[PDB]
Amino acid sequence: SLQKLAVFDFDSTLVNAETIESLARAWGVFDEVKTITLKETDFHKSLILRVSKLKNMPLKLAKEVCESLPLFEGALELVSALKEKNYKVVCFSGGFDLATNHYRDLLHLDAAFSNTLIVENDALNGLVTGHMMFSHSKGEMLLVLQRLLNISKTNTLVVGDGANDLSMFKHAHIKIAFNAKEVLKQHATHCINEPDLALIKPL
Amino acid sequence: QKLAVFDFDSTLVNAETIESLARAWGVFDEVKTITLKAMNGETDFHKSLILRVSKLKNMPLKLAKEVCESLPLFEGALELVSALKEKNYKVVCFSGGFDLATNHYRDLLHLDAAFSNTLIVENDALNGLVTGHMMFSHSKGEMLLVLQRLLNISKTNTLVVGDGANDLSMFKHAHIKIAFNAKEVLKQHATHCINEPDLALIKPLI
Ligand SMILES: [Cl-]
Ligand SMILES: [Cl-]
Ligand SMILES: [Cl-]
Ligand SMILES: [Mg+2]
Ligand SMILES: [Mg+2]
Repeated sequence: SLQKLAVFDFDSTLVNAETIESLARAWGVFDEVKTITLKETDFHKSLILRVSKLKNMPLKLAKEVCESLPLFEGALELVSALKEKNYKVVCFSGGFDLATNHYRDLLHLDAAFSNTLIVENDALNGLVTGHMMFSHSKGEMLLVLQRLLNISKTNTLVVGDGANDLSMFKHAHIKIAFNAKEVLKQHATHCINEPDLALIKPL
Repeated sequence: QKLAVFDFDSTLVNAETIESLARAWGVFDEVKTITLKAMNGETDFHKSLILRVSKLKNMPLKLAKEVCESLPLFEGALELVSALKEKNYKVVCFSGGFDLATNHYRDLLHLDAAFSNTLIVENDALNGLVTGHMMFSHSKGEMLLVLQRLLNISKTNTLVVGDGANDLSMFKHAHIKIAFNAKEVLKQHATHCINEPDLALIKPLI
């Protein structure tokens, strides 16, 4: 019945929060992490530097913070509506799977691809590696999935909010800029300026 | 709808990605020492990988790609892929190695996918750093799980082929576990062993 692919960004798309930040202030280093943005932004260095600010953070805490992010309204509703229309629903995140694994199960996403916060003796050791370590990581994984599930660009829908989602926007027919930054809105097929994911259903 | 997953180093290609590069760059003994120890409980897979890659610093990317695209396939390679696809098998490759190589073979054998690690590049030369998907010895297993859930394919319909201990992770979630000219440790949890450097020998099992 026609197989389709839907990919969601995580931070500020599914959850009305930025994982690395909620993590930062939970450990009391938000004011430092907030300023770590190296640059035409270097996503890789910025990310690994912020993560290091988390050295020694106990895992139970990090896991608690990551599994408690607030979702945007319509989240579940949107995802169920997509699945009932033969959509494979996936989530891409420059964030971490402590977060993405939880929401993948909660929203019944078919898959989630993010990075891992390396743990040593029950605490974060400040290191990170994974699927989304570079700024063009989403576009790449999208091509991977399309070739894997054998779904075309024409049958792909993408939803994100930041500059980082551009690499994903390139290989999609439907591009939704959800409460997005100027750069992303300007390449979108549709813009949603209201904090409710259900608004996307009419699509 | 079935799933067939292949290990890369010493399973699809009769070579070990990391050392071919090490020697091609002249840091073979250093890497060799480290490859050992790792196989002999001294250091975990993760630190090994990171340490062995640092020995590749400054290596031209073009030369690195060239070496990675020159690895000798195992005889019967294309045969099996072709055979598997007829039996409605989604052919995928897992590697604790690098996509610079697995991406080439992925495209050559037209595999549906290939999941590896990445060699960071700075000013057209290897950085000495690596990051990615398969950086831990339990990585392959965890990825197989993600795959099974994504495609909605059961373990019963999963066929795995590997040669090393690192492959025990994806063995634990497979019905058909194949040890291709493997180490005894993998042979132990195996379901079929192939002690012949010929990959078409798996066809009778598919
Ligand atoms: Cl992101
Ligand atoms: Cl980057
Ligand atoms: Cl490996
Ligand atoms: Mg975002
Ligand atoms: Mg091997």
